[PDB]
Amino acid sequence: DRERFIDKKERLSRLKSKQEEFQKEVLKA
Amino acid sequence: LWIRYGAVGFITVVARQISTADVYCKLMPYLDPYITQPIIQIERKLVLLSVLKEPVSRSIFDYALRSKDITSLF
Amino acid sequence: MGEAEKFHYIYSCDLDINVQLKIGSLEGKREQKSYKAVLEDPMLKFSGLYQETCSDLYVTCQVFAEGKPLALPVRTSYKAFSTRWNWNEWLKLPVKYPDLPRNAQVALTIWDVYGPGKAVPVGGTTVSLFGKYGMFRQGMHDLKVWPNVEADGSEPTKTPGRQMSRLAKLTKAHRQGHMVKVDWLDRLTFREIEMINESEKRSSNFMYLMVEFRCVKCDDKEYGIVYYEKDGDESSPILTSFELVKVPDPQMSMENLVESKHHKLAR
Amino acid sequence: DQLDTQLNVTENECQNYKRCLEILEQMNEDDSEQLQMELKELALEEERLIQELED
Amino acid sequence: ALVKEVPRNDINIYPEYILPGIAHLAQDDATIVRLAYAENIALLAETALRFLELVQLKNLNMEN
Repeated sequence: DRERFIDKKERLSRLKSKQEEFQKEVLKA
Repeated sequence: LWIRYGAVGFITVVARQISTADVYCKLMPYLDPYITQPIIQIERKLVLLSVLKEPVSRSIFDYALRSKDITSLF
Repeated sequence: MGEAEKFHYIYSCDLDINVQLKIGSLEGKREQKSYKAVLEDPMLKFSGLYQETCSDLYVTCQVFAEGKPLALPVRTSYKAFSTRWNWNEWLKLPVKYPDLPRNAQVALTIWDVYGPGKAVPVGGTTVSLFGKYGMFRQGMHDLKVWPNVEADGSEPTKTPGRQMSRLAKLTKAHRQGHMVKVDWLDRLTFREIEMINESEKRSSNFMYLMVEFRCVKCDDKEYGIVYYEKDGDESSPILTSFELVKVPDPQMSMENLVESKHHKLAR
Repeated sequence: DQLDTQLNVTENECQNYKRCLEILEQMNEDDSEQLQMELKELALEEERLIQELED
Repeated sequence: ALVKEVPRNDINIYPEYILPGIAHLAQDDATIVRLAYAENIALLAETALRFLELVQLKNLNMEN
């Protein structure tokens, strides 16, 4: 793989940011 | 029933520990085969116990369990 | 014609082996199914009483002496019951015969599932381990089970396991051959005992836990285990002289233990 | 590699929640009124019965 | 367990007297005695530990 370690740590925050976003979306339903 | 209700003890506790989103999104998928009706209140022992399906008959469970070729049976 | 009449026995303090108790069958009916109580407590429908005719009960055997437990309770291994409660299991107790005092009892509790992570006592029964003259109980015993309570290990126990009570003993004596056999008379008499028994079955909701004690055999002999203490034969050499030594002192020629404790802490 | 797998676990979690959101939205929310009448009819039956039991 | 006080001569009773004194019971021939040690070791160790604390409360006053 050629995606750097620093860039992957940023995507982790992005995926989590959407993960908690989907959790609140779940509770509304 | 000791195992069956011990399992109910675990599942109710797990449902209390995890959020209601995780109850529908992670824990409920596991419980759907063994429940007559998917109730989100399964954190209560009374709710889970009353929605359980009938257990495997002891006799049938023992026949399968006791068979020497159990692997080839399943 | 018959083997001799010799009575063989071993001292309890000489039999350094674990006590073993067979849990036989639990005869009798349970406390029906009081549906009044279920309306008050919905958890009660999720209990062995209401789920199967024979719930998979288990027994815990614990030995008590002077009202204190001698060791941890031992539980019967899981056995699935369908139409009768018959564990038929020998339980090796954590107590040995030398460990047992004269008032040792076994408190036996029958347990049932009451919802998740909760056992309710179906009943309890306590029987002394030694008989009226200090002989370890032998053979098959049927113990009265006290409903809805744990076996009491206190001295005196409130759940003793020991008309039908008297007759059963005579019946056991008859089956063992201690009672004289009279065919014409046994045939007639046992029908009456059966009538008495059936009347007691209907009259009372009594349960009996049949248990068995192991038999000590050596060279086809039977040894009873009689309660003894090592040095029990040491009849003290008491003598009634007071010519010179008017005032006996028990600590007379003994190490001063309060000085040795001090020696060990200063020096 | 530890971070590589963690990204997969987190992405899988988001896929799961999104799917369940799809299920919750795709299914029509049950009419509370329709279930509530079924509850009220049974509440009348229970009370009518309790009177019979008391008698 | 009833000892809530520490006489100044008994500062070292557990390390030097009581624990060495009963140590033979942990390897006792009779299981009933090892069962006794298994039952009471937790409370014996806790009581020895409480005893050591009381020694420090005493010593702290002596320094102060």
